[PDB]
Order: sequence, then structure tokens, then C-alpha cells
Amino acid sequence: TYQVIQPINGDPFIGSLETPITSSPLIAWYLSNLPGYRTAVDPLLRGIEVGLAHGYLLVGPFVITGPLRNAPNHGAVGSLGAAGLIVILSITLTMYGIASFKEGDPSTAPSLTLTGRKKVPDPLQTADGWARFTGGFFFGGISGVIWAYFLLYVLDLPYFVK
Amino acid sequence: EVKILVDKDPVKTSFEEWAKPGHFSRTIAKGPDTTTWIWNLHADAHDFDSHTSDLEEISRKVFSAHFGQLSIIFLWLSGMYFHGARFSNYEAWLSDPTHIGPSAQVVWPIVGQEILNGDVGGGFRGIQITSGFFQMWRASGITSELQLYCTAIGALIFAALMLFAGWFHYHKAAPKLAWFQDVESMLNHHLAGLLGLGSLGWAGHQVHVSLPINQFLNAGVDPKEIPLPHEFILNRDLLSQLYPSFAEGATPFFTLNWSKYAEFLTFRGGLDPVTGGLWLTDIAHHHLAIAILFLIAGHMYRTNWGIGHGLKDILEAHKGPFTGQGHKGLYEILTTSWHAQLSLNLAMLGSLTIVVAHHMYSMPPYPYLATDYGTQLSLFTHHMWIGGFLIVGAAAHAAIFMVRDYDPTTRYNDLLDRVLRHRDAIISHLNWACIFLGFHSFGLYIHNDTMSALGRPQDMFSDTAIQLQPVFAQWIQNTHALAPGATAPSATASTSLTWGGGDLVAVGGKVALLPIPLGTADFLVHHIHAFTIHVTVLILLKGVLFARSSRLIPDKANLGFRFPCDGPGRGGTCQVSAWDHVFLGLFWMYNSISVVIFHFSWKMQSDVWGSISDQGVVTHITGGNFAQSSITINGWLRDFLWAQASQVIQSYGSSLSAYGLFFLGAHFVWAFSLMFLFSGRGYWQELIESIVWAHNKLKVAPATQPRALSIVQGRAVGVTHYLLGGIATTWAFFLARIIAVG
Amino acid sequence: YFGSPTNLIMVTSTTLLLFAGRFGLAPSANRKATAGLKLEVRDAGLQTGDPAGFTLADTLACGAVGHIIGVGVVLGLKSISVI
Amino acid sequence: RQLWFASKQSLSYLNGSLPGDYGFDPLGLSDPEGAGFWFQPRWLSYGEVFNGRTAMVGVIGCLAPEILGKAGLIPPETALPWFKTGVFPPAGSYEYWADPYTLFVFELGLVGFAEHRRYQDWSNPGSMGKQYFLGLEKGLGGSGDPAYPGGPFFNPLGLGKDEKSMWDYKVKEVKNGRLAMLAMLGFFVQAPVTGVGPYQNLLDHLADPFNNNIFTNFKF
Amino acid sequence: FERDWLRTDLNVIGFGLIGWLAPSSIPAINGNSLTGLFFSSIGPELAHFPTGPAVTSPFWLWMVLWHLGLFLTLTFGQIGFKGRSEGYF
Amino acid sequence: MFLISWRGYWQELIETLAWAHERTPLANLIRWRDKPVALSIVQARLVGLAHFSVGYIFTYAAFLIASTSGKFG
Ligand code: CLA
Ligand code: CLA
Ligand code: CLA
Ligand code: CLA
Ligand SMILES: CC1=C(/C=C/C(C)=C/C=C/C(C)=C/C=C/C=C(C)/C=C/C=C(C)/C=C/C2=C(C)CCCC2(C)C)C(C)(C)CCC1
Repeated sequence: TYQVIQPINGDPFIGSLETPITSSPLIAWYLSNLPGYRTAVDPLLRGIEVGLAHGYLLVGPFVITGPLRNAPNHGAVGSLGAAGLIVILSITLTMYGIASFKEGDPSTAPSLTLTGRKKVPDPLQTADGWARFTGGFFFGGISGVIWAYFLLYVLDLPYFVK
Repeated sequence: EVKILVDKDPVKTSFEEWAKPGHFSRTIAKGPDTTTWIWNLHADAHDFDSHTSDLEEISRKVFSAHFGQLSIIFLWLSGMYFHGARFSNYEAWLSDPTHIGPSAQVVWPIVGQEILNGDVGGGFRGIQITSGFFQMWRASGITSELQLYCTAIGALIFAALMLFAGWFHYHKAAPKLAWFQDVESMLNHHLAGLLGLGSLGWAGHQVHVSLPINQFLNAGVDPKEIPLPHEFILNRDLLSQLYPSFAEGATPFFTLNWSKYAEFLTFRGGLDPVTGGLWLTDIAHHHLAIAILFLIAGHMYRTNWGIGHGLKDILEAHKGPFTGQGHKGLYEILTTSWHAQLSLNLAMLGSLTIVVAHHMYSMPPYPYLATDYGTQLSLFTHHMWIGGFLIVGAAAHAAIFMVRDYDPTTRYNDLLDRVLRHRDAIISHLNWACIFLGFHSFGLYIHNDTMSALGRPQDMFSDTAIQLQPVFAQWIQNTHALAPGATAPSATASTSLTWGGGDLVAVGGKVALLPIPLGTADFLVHHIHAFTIHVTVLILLKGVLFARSSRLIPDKANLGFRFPCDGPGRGGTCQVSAWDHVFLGLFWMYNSISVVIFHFSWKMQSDVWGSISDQGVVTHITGGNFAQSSITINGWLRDFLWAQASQVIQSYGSSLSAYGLFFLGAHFVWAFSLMFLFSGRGYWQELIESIVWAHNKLKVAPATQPRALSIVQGRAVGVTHYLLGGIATTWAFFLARIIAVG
Repeated sequence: YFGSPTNLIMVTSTTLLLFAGRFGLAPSANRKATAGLKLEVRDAGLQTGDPAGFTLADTLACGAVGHIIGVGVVLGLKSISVI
Repeated sequence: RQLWFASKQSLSYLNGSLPGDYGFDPLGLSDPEGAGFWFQPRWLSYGEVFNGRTAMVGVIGCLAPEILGKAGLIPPETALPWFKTGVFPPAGSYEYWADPYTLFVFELGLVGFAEHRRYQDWSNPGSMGKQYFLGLEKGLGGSGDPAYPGGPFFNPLGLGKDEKSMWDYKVKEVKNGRLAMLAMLGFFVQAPVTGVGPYQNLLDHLADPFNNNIFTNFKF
Repeated sequence: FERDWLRTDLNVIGFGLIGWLAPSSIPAINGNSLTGLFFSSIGPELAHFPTGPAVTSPFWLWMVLWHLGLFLTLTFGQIGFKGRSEGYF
Repeated sequence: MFLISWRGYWQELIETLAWAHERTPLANLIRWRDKPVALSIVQARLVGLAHFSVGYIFTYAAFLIASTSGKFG
């Protein structure tokens, strides 16, 4: 008949399976267009995008659920907490990069596509690439926290939940 | 063709194998060399598929064992009816069920134990019973002690019948394997014959013996002047006065005028205000409809004539793009493996028992059961425990089937194969779900405890603080409360008083049931329940799925289903068998059921049960303290464990003194289990080596060499004692509290 | 009672369903339906004396399920108050 | 041979060798494969013949007092429906020389002495013409066929000397046994439905047939 | 992995939508219909935007009973269309 | 937990988590440097004993100090 689930890349002895969750064209395109999988571009810009998303998303919970949520100063306090969390995350990223990558070693990323075509391995899995990524992450996260604060409590836009 | 197939005189009846212990197995029959033998005899007593490889021989054994079990159950029922007839205050309780506590056990006057015969009322001294037999007997129409004696005699006769049937069907007429594998005939007979005809007969009894006698009882006439049940069959005139429709006979039934029977066949809902239970006219109609439904259901499968279904035909036609061949091959598995059928039936029965427990408290079927709090709590807890144990046994026997009877070369099934090909994804996802639920359920309690301890009540998760409202359950309650008007127009009231219809039923100055409110605390306990259920499911499913092999042990099937380990290699391989997984999952089942019964007890004592005065004011047992106190662990420790244990700890010198003694004994046994759970047999064998020297010095060393318990046996002893002590602690505490204050 | 609409409904349902079983318009002992309906010829081995192979089991089953249909129609035609 | 609702399974073992054979066995109770104790082909034919023999006498036992008392033959108080003679005390009882429970023990002893001896013939063919039984054992040796003993007592007139008459008589006996079986089942069903005896039921039906039947009696 | 695992037809969507909307619109509920009731309940909830429907609103039950049927018809139509051409029935 | 449950159950469970991490997008970019394994047989006994002793000491210290300080004898 017609079966949907197939072995990964046609190899039945690799510990994975091809399912609509993992191999559908829409999800494949979406994952390929995320900054974490853009192999052929400077990791600094990708880290900028990642930090801009994450620091922006982190503002809400700190501002609204925090201890000073009912104070008139709740927005600034929550934004400061989100910035501190971004700083801690950047520290963790730097620690991982220092522990994982030596300066002279080449990339640990795969050099083959699913079709067996040779490609340039991702420079994100090198010391310099990871350093650029975490610097971009810090710069983007601080900017995203500041932008969320500016949109919520400097222009005071009529957001339903603030 | 479906026909009776038997073998004559397969096994000779003799006492020769009684004198040879361990005759059933090759290894044990040779006699003991060490003490381990003595245990091995009892662990392998009922492992029939290990005694012989013949499917027919095994099937005959289980068929006779079922008859033995039925005989034991009939003996137990006969004893219950005899004690009701001979050592009970049932006849006094009938005339005053609101002020007299049921009692059917009286102790002898020895060593001062006669203090347990307490004042249960009605000029009677005894032990108060919580089985609910009195209310069932009243519902059945039983009025005198003589009818209980006859029931005891009949149950004794039936027990003798089942014992003789077991002997006859193992030793004289043993059915063949083809007879057992006639699954279509068995399903047809169990659906139409057993269930349908049984419910039809019970409906007949209810419309002929139960309805009139209970109408007389609820009218306030003396039990000793109610006409006897047969008098309602002899002169139909007596039956044409309570219900004039009986004057028409069976003509309305055959002419399809069924509304003429609306007097005793109703669709009411709610509870009987005089009784506090479901209307008997509702129950009779329920059983009459169930009889027709099951009689029609029992005609689905093909046995000997063309009409009907083939189970294999239905199974082989259900397949899709995601499941390959589908259910093809399942008929062969379920007709050749006793363990798979046992697993499925155990899971279904354990799930059904929990549903029974949930439905019996919200819709009390028996008269004067709702206002007897001790009976309600006991029945709920008992059925919850039974369901949990059966559910765990389901996983155990599924693992046994996987270890022994699984064979892809001869009994392949696509669904089971595909499940085994992605077990890592299933187990990892269940692991993540368990961690997420544990955090977002229990850590909220820790957050509340820390906020309360820090002097910040406004930062907690509570109804006067950050709210977590169960809006979906509230919507379901509101929908069920509006059913009689829009979605069940023929029904007069909702199926339960707890949905929210804004009414309360009071019997004898006591609250039967009322709308149960749901808030933040309920939101917390429900997710706590879900977390524990998910963890138990994870433990059992991981054992079932990884029983044959794993990345650590590629050949785990050759080690058997019940083995201790595979050595200290690979870092340590302790408790890798499927048996250990059941051993671990028993603890989590115990934890989950304990939390469920604690939730039930506190909620019922705080928001439902209580007293009502002749002013219209309700006062609950603990005064609605669940909403604000059950949101912290300290609340459970203080307002539930500490506050409600004050009964069992001050029961000395009263009729409830046996519950404090059992309280202490259960604590002792629970502590005793930790010796077995925390240690290992290597220390104990070495310790025994020194005692054996002392015995040899005095020439008193036994020939049966003393051995420390096996690695698996120690785990079994530890878990058995743990469960016994834990369950008995709650048994004693609950019974003392609900008898003293209820 | 004879000639009443309920009696008429019971008799017409029983006769229609007996006719449908008899004339190969419904599953019977000698006619089993595949997954997509599609009755197939089956040798039940019953023997009936009827030229079209209509067995006693077929008559009993058709009568019972026609009675079911008739009761369903009657109870519902008068609940709506058409009868 | 005329067949009534036969089957492939039925015709495999029903070959006309037994009297009153019409191939009627829808449930396959007489299948010789895997058959024993109560459900065996040789016990079932004996059970049918024996039950028909008791039913044939029982129909007359039920019908004789009521018919005789409807005439001027027997005293009215001894003319009762079969269920008002004391067999069913809720429906009434008669006062005899002995208590009904004492009569039950007497019947138990006599009928037990008869039936155990009958059974030992089935379980051991020639067994009961051997041990001393006050000289009656000379005529209690059986014939090898449990349902047809014969002899000086059970077949004293010596009918059916040839095979062709014995077979015809066996057919008639099994047929009358079936008919009386159905008649007694009708008696048992009619007794609760219509409160009167079978003969009253018969008379009340040939007086106004269209108002005395099951359709009318769906009221009791 | 096949590019289109659904084997999209675009006739199944229309056929299922029409085969749910035609029978559900029969006025057998006190002169009204399931689609009629759901559609008439949509508007009043929109009248008080942006606040959501109340717990005691008739919108939820109608919404759930309509979509259960719609999903059932769509799924059954897809299964029938795909399985009739692969010898499933 | 450490005193009752033993190692093999936890090792077989950690294997599944390793697979799940190795198959999760945006998490394959992060790799462990030490292979995750369950606690050793002797290590688990020590850990469980430490937890047992710490709870035993803290519970009684809290109870004793609070009970003697609520009323001061
Ligand atoms: C599950 C069923 C069940 C249970 C739990 C009970 C439980 C009980 N019944 Mg009971 N009973 C039952 C079924 C049951 N019964 C049935 C079916 C009947 C009908 C026949 C009865 C009829 C019945 C009567 C008539 C009485 C009880 C009594 C009792 C109570 C005391 C029993 C006792 O001391 O035993 C007595 C002790 C023994 C039977 C000895 C045990 C024998 C074992 C095999 C060991 C043998 C060793 C021997 C004693 C040593 C000497 C041997 C010799 C060679 C030296 C006890 C609560 C009594 C009671 O409540 O008094 C107020 C009482 O009078 N029961
Ligand atoms: C209408 C017919 C009928 C009925 C009523 C039953 C009833 C039962 N069967 Mg059963 N069975 C049937 C047909 C029937 N079977 C057929 C046709 C087959 C072959 C396909 C089987 C094969 C079968 C197996 C293999 C097993 C059962 C078992 C059981 C028992 C399940 C336990 C229970 O629910 O306790 C309910 C208890 C009661 C209702 C108490 C009353 C006991 C009843 C009245 C006795 C049943 C008599 C029986 C139908 C015929 C007797 C033969 C006759 C010569 C005396 C239950 C008594 C199980 C069991 O426990 O075995 C002992 C079991 O393992 N049955
Ligand atoms: C109808 C249900 C049912 C049936 C037929 C079986 C049948 C079987 N099970 Mg099983 N099981 C069940 C339910 C059932 N179980 C449930 C509910 C659980 C979960 C707890 C289990 C868990 C389980 C495990 C873990 C194992 C089995 C095994 C077995 C097989 C061997 C049984 C044996 O020899 O025991 C012999 C009987 C004993 C040794 C008696 C034990 C006594 C218990 C522990 C005491 C109970 C406490 C008592 C209630 C309180 C008394 C107080 C005291 C002071 C007197 C056998 C096929 C074993 C096997 O190898 O299968 C092939 C096995 O390893 N089962
Ligand atoms: C009270 C004692 C206790 C606790 C807390 C746990 C906790 C756990 N057991 Mg468990 N277990 C115990 C006793 C206990 N067990 C015993 C006695 C046995 C023997 C029968 C077992 C047998 C057992 C098995 C067989 C299994 C578990 C599993 C689990 C995990 C379930 C997932 C979960 O809820 O994660 C959430 C974590 C918690 C609820 C722990 C509390 C965390 C709270 C929120 C505080 C955290 C605050 C913060 C992190 C502190 C940081 C401060 C910083 C300074 C460090 C979890 C780690 C299962 C598992 O691993 O599945 C994933 C599993 O399969 N256990
Ligand atoms: C044509 C012809 C003929 C005729 C035939 C016929 C017409 C037959 C019929 C037959 C019939 C006509 C049969 C019937 C049957 C019926 C039945 C068998 C029924 C049953 C019923 C029931 C079982 C019921 C049930 C129920 C109840 C009880 C309750 C309610 C519901 C229900 C419905 C479920 C002859 C052969 C003569 C000759 C040739 C020609």
C-alpha cells in the first residue's frame, strides 16, 4: 500500500525515523530559515537575531509576575530582571564556548547534506564563530529588552495586558 | 463448527501427589537441599505455563482454579449473610436507620477484649461495620433475619456446587483446547447470557419484590407488617394499589403502550428525599434497558450459522497509511496467550473499579447510604485500592507476555512491531511530561508554602490571590446542571446533585449531597493526580517495552521475566528486569491512590458532609477549611494529618481502641519493610554463617541449610510489608475518624 | 387493536425485512457482506427446503430485527404525536 | 427421509438408525466427537424415550381428575386441577392419610430403589440379574439396550416379536412421547397465565374462541 | 519521505464541508439547526469584543458540537476517497 | 529514592533521554562533553544515606528548638 513513516534518509539502521513532524516540507523550510541553521552567514548576525527575539520575549513574565508587579515601578524592575537573565545566559554561552572549542581546531559541524553533497561546515562550531555568536546574542538581548520596555512603558500603547 | 469437546478421565484423583511437595515442577520435585526450596515451592505454585508447555493442559488448570475461586467467594458471601442473620442488629436498624449504627460482629469475653462491643444503638453491642450490607439488604427488600439465613444456606450450596464443578472439570470432563478458543461463542454468551439475563432477572426482582416493599418502608409502616414478597405475586390486587397500571397486566408491553408503565418505570434523576439515594423506579428502568442492550449486543458474532461477525475479519480490515498491516495477527495472539488476555482484562477491570468508586459516591444507589459517611469513605477507598492493584497487575502480565509468548516469526503483528521500533520516543516524551507535570504541580505547593512562610499571602496561588480556576470542569458542571431543560428534556433532574443544580438533600439532619464547588485548590490536586498517574504509567510502560532488550542488555529476554540483575557490569545493572519495574510501580500506585483518597476525605469532610438544623443552616465537619488550607503542604500536615488523627490517638479505652492498635501496628510494619528494602542478602548470609556455627557447636544444625532470601524475594517482602503497613495506617485512621466524628 | 397504525407498522416492518432477507437484499446465512457492503455467496450447509436457500436462522434474525425497527418507529411516531 | 431443519453437522451422525429421526439437531447436542457423561449420543436417546414415557402418564395424571369430576364419577373434592393437589401449596393442598413431607420420603425410597436399579443396568448391562433380589432378579437382567429391557415384567405381552413391528412401535412411542412432552410444557405455561386447569382452559376456548387465547390472556 | 504525505485532493475539503452543512442545517432543534444555532451565537459574542465569551455562554456547546461533526465528515471523506482507490473496502 | 530504586532502571531511562536530545532540533547544536550515566551502586548508597541523615537531623532540630521555644519549658 502507501506507508507514510520511512527510515531516516533511507537508512534503516540509523537511530531515527522520518515522520511528518520531522520531514514535512513546511517544517523543513521553517527550520532551515531559522537563524540557528543558517550555515553560510556570519554567526554574529544570527546571534543578534536570536538575542533580539529572546530578550524581547523575556520581558513579559518578569514585569507581570514579579514581586513588584503591583508597584508603579513594575515595568522598569521587570525589564532590569530580564536584562539580568540575559546577562546570565550570555555568561553560560561564553562558558560553553570556552569549554567546548579550541582556537585552532576546525568545525565539528557535519560536512554533508541529506543528499550526500559536500558543503562548508558551519563556522558556528568553532571558537571564533561561537564567540561572535554569543557577543551578538548579548547585544541583541539587551536591545530587545530595551525595545520591549520602550514599547510598553515609554509610549504606553494600549496593550490589553501590561 | 462450535460444539462441546471434552476428554474423559484425564487426571486420576489420588492423594499420592499430595504427599510429594513440588510435584508440579521438575526441579522442585527432587526435595530440598537448602531453605530456598521452601520459598521456590510457593512462588511457582500457580505459574502453570512454567509447569507444562501444553496449552490445553494449562487452560484446564486455569478453568478449575476459577471454580475454586468462585467457591471461596460463595463461602465468603454465605458467611456475611449468616453473620447478618445471627449476630446483627439489622431488624432494629430497619426501624431507625438514621440513629442506629450497623453492626454484624460480636466479640467473645476473653482477656478483656469485650470492650470492642460498643454502643451501636438499638439495644445492641458490637463492632460497627462499614461494608454497606445493611443498605443493600434494605434495597433488595430484605425485612427479616430468616431470609438472610436462607441466603446463607443457598450460598453454601452454591459453593459446594462450584467446588464439585472444578473437580469434575479437571478430573472427569476436561474441555479441549478448541473449546476454550471458541471466543465468539464465549463473547456471545457472556454478553447476552450472563449479563443480559442477569440484569433482566434483577429488574424483575426489583419491579416485583423491591419496589413495593421499599414503597411501604418509605411510607413509614412497620417492617413487621409489610406483606411478604410472594404476597405481591399471589394476589395482584396488592400490587394494583401501589401502582394501578399493574391491573393492565402485560397487555401494554405487547401493544407498545409503554407510557402506561410510567408509575414504576421513570426517568427522574436526583435523589429520593426520604431516602437520600437514587429512585428505585429509576434503577429498575435502568436495569431493564441494560438487559435489552446486552441481549442485542450478544448477537454480533458468528458461531455456527451464517449471520454474525468474525473477530479476525474485523481485526484484519483496520489498517492505514501510518499503521501498516494494522491489527492483522492480533486474533492469533489473543487466542494463544493467556497472559495477554489476563493483562487486558486486569487493566479493564481495574479501570472499571475506579469508575464504580467515583460513581457510587456521587449517585448513592442504596437507601440511607449517603448519610452513612463511614460506609461511603470505606467503599470509595476500598474500590480505589482494588482498581490500582488490578491496573498494576495488567502491566506485570503484559511484561510476562512480552518475555515468554512474543514470537515475531510465527505470531507477527505490525502494530506491536512498530511500537517496539520507536519506544525511545515514547519513553522520552513520557519522561518530559512527568517532569513538567511534577514541576508545575508540586512546585506550586512549594511556592505557596514559601510565600506563606515569608509573610506574603498575596503572592500565593489561591482564591484570594493569583487564581487558577478550573474553567473547563466548571463549564462541564454548568452544562450538566442545565441538562434537564435543554439536552435531556425527559429527565426531571440532573444525574447528580453535585453538578450545581442549587439544591441539597438532607436526611435525618444530615447532608446527603450538595453542589461541590471547584476552585484553585482543586486545580492543584487534580494536576497532582495527573502527575502521579503519569509517573506510574511511565514506570510500567518502560518495563513492558524494554523487557526483551535494551541498548545496555541486547539479550534481556534470555535472562527471563523475573531476574535480579546482570551483574555490576556496565556501571551497574540492578533492577533491569520487567519484574523490578512492577516492584517500583507498586510504590507509585500506592502514592497516587493515597493522595486521591486523602483528597476525597478532606473535600467531603470540608464542603459536602455535615449537619443541618431546623433553621436552614449547614455546618460541615471541618467547616470549609479545604479551600484556604489545602494549598500548602503545611496545611495538609496541620489541618488534615495532625487535626484529624486526634481521634485514632485518643481511642484507647473505648470501642474504637482496636484502630489505635492497628495504627501502631501498621506504622511498625511499614518501618519493618525498610530493613528489607535498604539492605542486601550478602550481609545476611554472612551473618547467618556465624549463627550456623553456634548451632553446629551444640549439634543443632539443621540438614536444610539456612539461606538468606534471594535478591528478588527480599524486594517482594519489602514492598509487600510497605504496602500493607501504609494501607492499614490509613484504614485505621480513616475508620476511627469517620466513626467518631461521622 | 387490529388495523391500528401500530399494528400496521409492525406488520409492514416484519414483512419488508423478511422479504429483504429472502430476496438477497440483506445479509443472511448464505450471503455475507464484505467491507464495502457487497454481499458474497457463502455455503452455510444448513439446508432449508426453501428454493432460495432461506434458512430458519434467517427467518428468526429477520423477524427479530424487523421487530426492533418496528418498535423504534412506533415509539417516536407517537412521541412526536404523529400517531 | 423427511428432514426438519437439518444441517451438515446433523446429517453426519443422524443416519436414520434411531426411531423418530428427522435430522433435527440445530445445536449439535448429539455429536459423537468429544462427547461424554450427560452429552453423549447414547444417553440422550435414552433420556428422550424415558422423559416421553413419564410425560405420557403425566398428561393423563393431570387430566383425569378434572375430567372425571366434571362428570358425576368421582367426588367433587377429589377432582382438582393438577396444581391444586398439594404439589404447589400456594395454590392449595389436599389432606391425605399422610403428611405431604412424609409421603415424599416414602416416594423417595420406593422410586430410589427403582431408579438406582435402572441406572446399574445402564452402567453395567447384565449386572442386575445376578444378585439376589427376592427372586425378581430372574426377570431384571435387561436386554443390552437400556431403554428397551423387555422380559417377563417390562414386556409381559411379548409384542414386537419380529423386527418390523418392534421398529414401528418404537417410532410410535417416541412420537407420542414428544407430543406429550409438548402437552405438559403447555400445561406448565398455561397454569400461571390462566388460573384454571387445562380442561377448563379447553372448555373455555370452545365456547367463545376469539376471546380466550394468548392475545386476551396478556393481562394475567 | 514523500513531499505531499497527505496526497491533497482539494475536492475532499469541499465535499466534506457541503456534506456537513447540508444535513446539519435541517431544522430539527425546536425549529432551529446546529449550524443555525452556532452561526447565530457567533454574533452576540462579537458584539462585546474584545472580551471573550462567558463560562455560561451557549457558544461553547454549539461550537463543539458543530466542529465535531465537521471534522468527522472531513476525516471520513478523506479516508473513503483514499481507501476506495487502494482496495481498503 | 536512592535507597530503594537501583541503577539499571535509571541507566536504561538515561539512554532514551540521550536519544531524545540527539534528535531534537535547535538542541543538536549543543553537545555534552561527559557522557551522561546513572550514579554508581556505591555512590547511590552514599547519596541516599546523606539525604536520610540530613533530613533526620534537620527535622528533629527544628522540632526540638521550636517545641522548646514556643513555651520555654
Ligand atoms: C469469610 C467467612 C467468614 C469469616 C471471616 C467468619 C468469621 C467468624 N465467624 Mg463465622 N461463619 C461463616 C463464615 C465466616 N465466619 C459461615 C459460612 C458460617 C456458616 C456455617 C459461619 C458460622 C458461624 C457461627 C455459627 C459462629 C461464627 C463465628 C465467627 C467468629 C469467630 C470464629 C472463631 O473463633 O472460629 C472458631 C475457631 C475455629 C473454627 C478453629 C479454627 C480451625 C482451624 C482449622 C485450626 C484448627 C486447630 C484447632 C482449633 C486445634 C484443636 C484441634 C484438635 C485436633 C486438638 C469470626 C468473626 C462465631 C461468632 O461470631 O461468635 C460470636 C460463631 O458462633 N461463624
Ligand atoms: C449463558 C451462558 C453462560 C453463562 C451464564 C456463563 C457464566 C460464566 N462463565 Mg462461561 N462460558 C459459556 C457460557 C456461559 N458462561 C460458554 C458457551 C463457554 C464456551 C465458549 C464459556 C466458557 C467459559 C470459560 C473458559 C470461563 C467461563 C467463566 C464463567 C464465569 C465468569 C465469572 C463470573 O462472572 O461469575 C458470575 C457468577 C455467577 C453468575 C454465579 C452463578 C454461576 C452460574 C449460574 C453457573 C453457570 C452454569 C453454566 C452456564 C452451565 C452449567 C452446565 C450444566 C451442565 C450444569 C461465569 C459463571 C470463567 C470462570 O470463572 O470459570 C469457572 C472461565 O474461566 N466461561
Ligand atoms: C486475577 C488476577 C491475577 C492472576 C490470575 C495472577 C496470576 C499469576 N501471577 Mg500475578 N498479579 C496480579 C494479579 C493476578 N496474578 C496483580 C493484581 C499484580 C500486581 C500486584 C500481580 C503481580 C505479579 C507479579 C509481580 C508476578 C505475578 C506472577 C503470577 C503467576 C504466578 C503466581 C504465583 O505462583 O503466585 C504464588 C502466590 C504467592 C506466592 C502468594 C503471595 C502472597 C501475597 C504476596 C500476600 C498478600 C497479602 C495479603 C492480602 C495480606 C495477608 C495478611 C497476612 C498477615 C495473612 C500467575 C500466572 C509471577 C510470575 O512469574 O508470573 C508468571 C510474578 O512474578 N503477578
Ligand atoms: C519526596 C521524595 C521524592 C521526590 C521529590 C522524588 C522526585 C522524583 N522522582 Mg522519585 N522516588 C521516591 C521519592 C521521591 N522522588 C522514592 C521513595 C522512590 C522509591 C519507590 C522513588 C522512585 C522513583 C521512580 C521509579 C521514578 C521517580 C521519578 C521521579 C521524578 C519525577 C519527575 C518530577 O516530578 O520532576 C520534578 C521534580 C520535582 C518534583 C522535585 C522537586 C523540585 C521542586 C520544584 C524544587 C526545585 C526548586 C529548585 C530547582 C531548587 C534549586 C536551588 C539550587 C540552590 C539548587 C522526580 C525527580 C521518575 C522519573 O525520573 O521520571 C522523570 C521515575 O521514573 N522516582
Ligand atoms: C411466504 C410463504 C410462507 C410464509 C412465510 C412467513 C411469512 C414466515 C414468517 C415468519 C415470521 C413472521 C417470523 C417472525 C419472527 C419474529 C420474532 C422471532 C420476533 C422476536 C421479537 C423479539 C425477540 C423482541 C425483542 C424485544 C423485546 C422483547 C423488548 C422490546 C425490544 C425488542 C424488539 C429488542 C410459508 C413458508 C408459510 C409458505 C411458503 C410461502
